[PDB]
Amino acid sequence: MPVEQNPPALSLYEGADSGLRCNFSTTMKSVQWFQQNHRGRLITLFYLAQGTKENGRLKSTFNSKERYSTLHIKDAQLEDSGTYFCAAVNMGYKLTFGTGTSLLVDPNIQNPDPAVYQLRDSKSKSVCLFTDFDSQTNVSQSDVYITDKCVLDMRSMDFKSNSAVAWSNKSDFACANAF
Amino acid sequence: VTQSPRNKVAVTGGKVTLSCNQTNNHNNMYWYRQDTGHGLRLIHYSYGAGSTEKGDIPDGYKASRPSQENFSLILELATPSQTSVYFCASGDPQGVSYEQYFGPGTRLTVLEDLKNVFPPEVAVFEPSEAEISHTQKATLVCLATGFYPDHVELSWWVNGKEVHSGVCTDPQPLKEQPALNDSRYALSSRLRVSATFWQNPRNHFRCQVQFYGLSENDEWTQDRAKPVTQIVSAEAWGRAD
Repeated sequence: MPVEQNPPALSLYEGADSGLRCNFSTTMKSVQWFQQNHRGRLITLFYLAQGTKENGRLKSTFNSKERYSTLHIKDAQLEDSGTYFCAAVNMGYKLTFGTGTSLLVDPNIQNPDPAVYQLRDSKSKSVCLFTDFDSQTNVSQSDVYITDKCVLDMRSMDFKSNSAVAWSNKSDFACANAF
Repeated sequence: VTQSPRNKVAVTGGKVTLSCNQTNNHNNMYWYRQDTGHGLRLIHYSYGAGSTEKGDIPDGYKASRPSQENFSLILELATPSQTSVYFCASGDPQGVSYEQYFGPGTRLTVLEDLKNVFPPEVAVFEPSEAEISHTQKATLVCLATGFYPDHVELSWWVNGKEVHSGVCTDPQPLKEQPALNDSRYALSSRLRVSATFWQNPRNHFRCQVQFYGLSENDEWTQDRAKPVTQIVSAEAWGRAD
């Protein structure tokens, strides 16, 4: 394809660095890098006609002759999660998009203590919470539902934690046999 | 760059107009659609006021540039394949820069029938005493269920103010019936606070879910409530227990 992005997906830990790559099939006039967060907004990170640019913890390089562009992230923060798009302008002056690199930033869990808790409804359906597991844990799995994990940041305590939820209407469902 | 509407539900065969407005006095305006495995693809563009040009994938769409500021995308006969997120952009060709400036996007859902549109049911689940006793932290869970289409915006409000820490929402909604076409969706979110904050009965917790559904202009003659764009909430007061 005219604009190729590598890797398709990336997992990294908070505080780590990573370099994203973008390769072109033809001579490009310029490159534009974007971050698309969970809110769906396309945020311009860089516009380059040549050379290198810095933007906070990000750095980008464009080399028209060698047909590539890179995007570097230093000291990854949870806010860096999202899809990173590379788009380049051809000699026909049209902006062509890559299919994006999906980046997920994981916390470094200080004291892992995987635990399953039962929560009841505030009103008069049962809910199970799986929490405090390390970021290497993958949450798997008809009348039962299990979500993917998410990281929350209790900034008031400088504390981060992972969690997933399971629920069911079925009578035979218990939190002991949920995750 | 601004776009209107930000969300729209349309029926197969209906007419849809997406509007874009820029205040940059840029000669060029563009309409894209975003789809998984395709990035953003150009539909129509305009190299100046009064004129429009076909992009890479123009079929099924028309464009209108009635002024320097406005660029509209028209779907004369909406089809389900036109369900997508649409982005408008502007660019300045007078200078040397090829940079483009993007709108916030419009989420469009084209359905065969509006009877498949449902707002969420929302419920808040109070913290486990076992979590409180072991960690001196308290996690509340919000569950939004039975909604269609899949886009909602969930937020937590504590003592009448939106909170921006101690929260996380599932990356994607899940299908309540994965085998089924037109399956309704579920989404959960967590709010974690200190045990002493949760235990204070002066503290109020509310989970709010913004749902985007039908508009005022859509016809509705069914028995159940019209599934218009609305906010569905569930709340809980803190308690010592």
